[PDB]
Amino acid sequence: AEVKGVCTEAGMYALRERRVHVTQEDFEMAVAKVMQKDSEKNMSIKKLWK
Amino acid sequence: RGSSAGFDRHITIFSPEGRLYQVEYAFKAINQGGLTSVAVRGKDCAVIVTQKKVPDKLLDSSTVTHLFKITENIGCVMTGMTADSRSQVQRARYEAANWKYKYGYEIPVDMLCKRIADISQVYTQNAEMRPLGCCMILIGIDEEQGPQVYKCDPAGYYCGFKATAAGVKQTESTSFLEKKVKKKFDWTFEQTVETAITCLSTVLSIDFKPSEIEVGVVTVENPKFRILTEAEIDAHLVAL
Amino acid sequence: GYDLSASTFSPDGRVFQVEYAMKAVENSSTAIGIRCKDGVVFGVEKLVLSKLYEEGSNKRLFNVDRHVGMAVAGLLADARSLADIAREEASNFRSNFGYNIPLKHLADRVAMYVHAYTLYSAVRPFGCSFMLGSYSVNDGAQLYMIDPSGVSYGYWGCAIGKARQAAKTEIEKLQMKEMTCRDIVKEVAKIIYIVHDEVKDKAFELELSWVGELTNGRHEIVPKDIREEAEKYAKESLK
Amino acid sequence: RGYSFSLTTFSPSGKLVQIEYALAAVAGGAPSVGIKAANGVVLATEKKQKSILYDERSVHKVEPITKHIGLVYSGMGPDYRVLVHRARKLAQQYYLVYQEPIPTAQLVQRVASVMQEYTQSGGVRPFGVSLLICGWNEGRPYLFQSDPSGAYFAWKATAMGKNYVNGKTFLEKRYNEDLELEDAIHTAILTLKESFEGQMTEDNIEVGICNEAGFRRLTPTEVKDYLAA
Amino acid sequence: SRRYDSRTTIFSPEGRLYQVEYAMEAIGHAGTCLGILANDGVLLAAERRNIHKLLDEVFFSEKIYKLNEDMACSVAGITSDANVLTNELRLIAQRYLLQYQEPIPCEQLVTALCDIKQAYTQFGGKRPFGVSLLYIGWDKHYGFQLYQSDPSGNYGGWKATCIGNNSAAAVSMLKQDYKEGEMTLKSALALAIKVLNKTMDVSKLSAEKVEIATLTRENGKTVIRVLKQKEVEQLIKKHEEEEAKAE
Amino acid sequence: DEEAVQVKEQSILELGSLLAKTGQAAELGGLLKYVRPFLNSISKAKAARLVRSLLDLFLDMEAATGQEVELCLECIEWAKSEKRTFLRQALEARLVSLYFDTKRYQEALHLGSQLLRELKKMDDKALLVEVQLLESKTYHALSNLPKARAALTSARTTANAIYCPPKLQATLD
Amino acid sequence: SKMNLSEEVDLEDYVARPDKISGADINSICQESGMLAVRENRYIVLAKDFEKAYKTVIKKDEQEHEFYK
Amino acid sequence: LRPGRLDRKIHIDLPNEQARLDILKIHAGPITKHGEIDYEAIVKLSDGFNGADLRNVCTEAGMFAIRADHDFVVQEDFMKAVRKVADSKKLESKLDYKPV
Repeated sequence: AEVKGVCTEAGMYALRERRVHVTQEDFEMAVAKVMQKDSEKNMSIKKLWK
Repeated sequence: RGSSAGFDRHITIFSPEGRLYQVEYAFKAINQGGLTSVAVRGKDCAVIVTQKKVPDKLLDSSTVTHLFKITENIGCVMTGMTADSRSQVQRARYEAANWKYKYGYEIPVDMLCKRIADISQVYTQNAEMRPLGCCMILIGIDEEQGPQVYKCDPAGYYCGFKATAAGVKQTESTSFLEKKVKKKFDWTFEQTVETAITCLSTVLSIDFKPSEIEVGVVTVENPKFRILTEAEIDAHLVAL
Repeated sequence: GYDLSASTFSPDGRVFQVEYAMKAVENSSTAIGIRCKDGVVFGVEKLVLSKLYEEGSNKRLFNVDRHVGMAVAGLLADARSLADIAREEASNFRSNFGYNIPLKHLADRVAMYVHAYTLYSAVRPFGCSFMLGSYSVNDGAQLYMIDPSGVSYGYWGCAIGKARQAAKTEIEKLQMKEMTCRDIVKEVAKIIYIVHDEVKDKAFELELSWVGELTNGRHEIVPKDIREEAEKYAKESLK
Repeated sequence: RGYSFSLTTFSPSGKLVQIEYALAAVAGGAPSVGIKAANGVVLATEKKQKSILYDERSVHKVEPITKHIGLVYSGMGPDYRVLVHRARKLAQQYYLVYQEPIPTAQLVQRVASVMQEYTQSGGVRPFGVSLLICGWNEGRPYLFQSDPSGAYFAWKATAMGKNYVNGKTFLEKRYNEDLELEDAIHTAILTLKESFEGQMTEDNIEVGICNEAGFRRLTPTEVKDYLAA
Repeated sequence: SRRYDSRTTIFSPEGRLYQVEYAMEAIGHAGTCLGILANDGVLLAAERRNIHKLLDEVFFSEKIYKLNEDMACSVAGITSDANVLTNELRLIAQRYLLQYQEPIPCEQLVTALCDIKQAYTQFGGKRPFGVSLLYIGWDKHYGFQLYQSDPSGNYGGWKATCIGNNSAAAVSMLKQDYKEGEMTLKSALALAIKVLNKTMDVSKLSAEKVEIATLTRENGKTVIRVLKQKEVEQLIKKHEEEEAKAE
Repeated sequence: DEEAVQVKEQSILELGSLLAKTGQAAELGGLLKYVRPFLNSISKAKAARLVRSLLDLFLDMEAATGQEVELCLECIEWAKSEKRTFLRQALEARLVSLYFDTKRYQEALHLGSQLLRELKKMDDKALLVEVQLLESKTYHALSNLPKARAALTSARTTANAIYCPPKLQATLD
Repeated sequence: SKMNLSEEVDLEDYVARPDKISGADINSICQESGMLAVRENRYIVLAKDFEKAYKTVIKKDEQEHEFYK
Repeated sequence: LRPGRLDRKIHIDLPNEQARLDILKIHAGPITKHGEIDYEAIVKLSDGFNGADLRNVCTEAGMFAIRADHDFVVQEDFMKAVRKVADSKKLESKLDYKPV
């Protein structure tokens, strides 16, 4: 699901850039955001367990 | 967070979350008396003040108290269960006497508090017995350390303080005193006796009379612990 | 399951077994102690379970030393064991420090002995409350009390037993400060009769005692004639 | 009399559960750190009192055992006091028999062996503390850890207590075997800082060192100077 | 108090000691241990679990223990109970030596320790020791030896064994590839490297996630050694080369 | 003479502060060359404080006296000799900043990139965003718009996982 | 921004505090501050008013007995 | 409990000594009384009570007064009332809950 989300996120960022194409820089930023939110969810679950 | 595994709430053993519930409840019993005390450290004087509740006119008011002398120089307040308080006071007196017998000089406050807290730690490790439900505060003059104010609790914590409160109203009094110590110095004269009385009066909202509190003092000029009488207490009460 | 041993606190910071033991002490009859200028006066209501017992069966006043008295209420086995322990403390004190035990010190030692029975699982709290009272030229008249929790507090007047509240409301009126044992005795009988309930219990015979300047500092059973006159005055007051 | 039966017992999965809970308590305490420099060994913990009314000098967490070996903890306080006392006693017994300062490896072994006894003995519960010991024996630094289970581990650099996993990641990033004492103590001060929740005043942290000169706590003025950087 | 008693020393309704069963269940997760008795040596091959870049190197070993001049043992289970048992074993050896001025034979020793353990699981109310032992030694009665112990107190001489994680698999190959009486020390070490490489499925022998011991007789006296890094890695390179040529 | 040493270090610190306030750059440099043998009379940690504070005070002003490059090179060499590393890293970062101020574009890159490598090897974040921002500014000076933008984006990312002081936030924006 | 908020108040102090506070609370602090102001019959807000507001809205959880840590 | 819906969380705890005196005075007003009535004594025997308990002290005081078949409340009936209602309190479980 993470690797499915990174695709849609990167496409949408490229769209905000106002282009027809996604870029490697855009993909990097999307994957950073998606993985950051994934780790945030994991640590939130851990805190809830705490 | 609040799991239970077996007898973790019946004997002093760890809970799944690394918690000793019996020690926690014991702390909860310190408030079963319904009393509070405060201690304040001055520049050349250390003071301990406490409530004194005469439930009715059949008790002998001279006997009900919570101030005791461990030595001639070190005096303490006891708060919480009364029988446990007496037991701990007896153990303290014996320990101080033994210190002077063995080592040839009177016992430092901090070291007495350490011995007593160690006793309580043994009480909170072994499971045959239960932790005592009382807390101490000690005061006296050190030779080269100035006035000392120290307290101990059921779990075994013996932190030394600049101004302290123990009892039902621990948090309100501690807040007030923290603010004062923030202001200039947390009282810097023998009229630190007024700050403690004010703290108790504000927290409990009482407007004390002469016959509803008992004080003890230690001065650098007069190291011997002294238990303020009713006339002196009334004088200080009028002062404010 | 928080009330099976004295080695466990309730979640709200209570030792229940002690509370139950102290509850037991409110099923036994009423005892009274009043301190005055001259000395102390104990008076106990002794219920007669059956007509077949002797007079003086299960006396509920004891002598722990030649100057000290002891009133009890609750389990009698615990009362007698604690009487033994107080006697032992007094004898040891005399043999060690060479003089009659000051009463406060005896109260402290006995109370510590009781309190030590309210910490462990291996033993159970005593089911008895008791009051010590002595008199000496130096220390004057004293009257103390120790409850199952092991708390010792001095008293100007107290009542340990079933009808403790009624007596307490009654003892508060004497102004005992400014009388002597001789009138305190009549008062004590008066109260013990005012508190007694004739609907529930059948009948009783008083046990009275004192220690004061009239005994040279000896605790001893109040003499027969004075006891009878006191009983008669109490009877009249209960018109 | 006293209970004569063990209170830690094996579970169906073969795990001594009470030890696990003691470890939980340790993981829920204050942070701690220790590094082994090439020419010294540094310990450092956090001593954030609860109000302005606590005397920072009233008690200390970094405590010595002899002139050349000392220890700090993270966990419960009273247990740490007991273990400090036992360690000092065992050190003095070793000195009395052998007339030589006790080596750190042996003192750790002995204190740990004392820690095992309470996992199996009757009517007792495990210590809720982990210690780190530092020594300078045989011209050589030593850093050990000891946990409630009675197990010890030699460490090149470690960090235990609350948020200890992230601390161990940090230290894994910042270890360099050729490190020097001042840099090591600086790196430690940082690691505590990685999670602290406030400003690290001179009166909210402790440190202790060991070298040829001897294990010795750092005075607060020294601490402020080092914290300068 | 009977309320809190655990009854760690009482029979179950089918005559099986449960605390013992759980104790043996703990061992099946600690490091694997291997025994191989050669015709000219004995060898212990356990796995180094303390695999972190921030641990320090200390002592001559981490799982192998000397007990006499002529005896050594390796442990699987709890580390602390391991230390307690090792100390008692050392004491037993020295007590025999003091009484007889002869090194303690190997079954002398193993049965003394197991007797302590058994007694411990018979009466007392404690938890049993969660440790299983492997030993190695030489004595003038039976030569090179390889014993094993369990939380129950039972032991056994093994020409090849495995106590600990993946014990079934290791003993399965050890049955498939053991030449009874036809093994040199070198061949036994190679067999150990192979079996362990199987068992430590996590990666391959890193020459650092392993411990090896050898007990030999040299110049009339026993010599105990723990293989260094260079020789271990060389052995592993030889093993991979042999397997490659084989394929 | 420990009290004398404390008095002397306090006096030098105060005098350096006063000179930096007055802008006596030549006097500041002479003073810095004066305390050079002082290393053997002060703690390594407080020698570090003193040298770093004095260098910052001198560099706070933009007086192009010309000793900035040589002073920084000498200070970095002293740090290397003293095995300071972290302070050595801060000094190198500031030196590359100065090299940027002193219209030196190509050369300052290689040392800056070496800093980025050494520092990725470790994981300092504030310094890393700083050096990445400076490298982006250098690429903007050389007009390498695409690489400059890439560096700026990387620095932005690095800043996201860390709280930014106000100065740093302003410079980033 | 809609306050009278004398220049004395330094909000950086209140924001700095390591206290996990939700946006709705951040509006009760600013509201209770003016509330106290009106109680004392002012139309300005002093540092003390704000301090009391923040101590009112953010009551800190029951301090774990310090024999942990 | 969010501070946009329930802005103020007012605590209303058990009366303190002076407050106890106030409530006792407020409830004991309309009674028909004889002799001195030292509310300090009741305030001292009424630890842990609440407003209802002191109202009940007054009600029970009058109940006792009628039980004697007088036409007034004297001090001793107040003392009996306070001690009684102190006896009944052993059933209530004293503890408080906070919004956390």
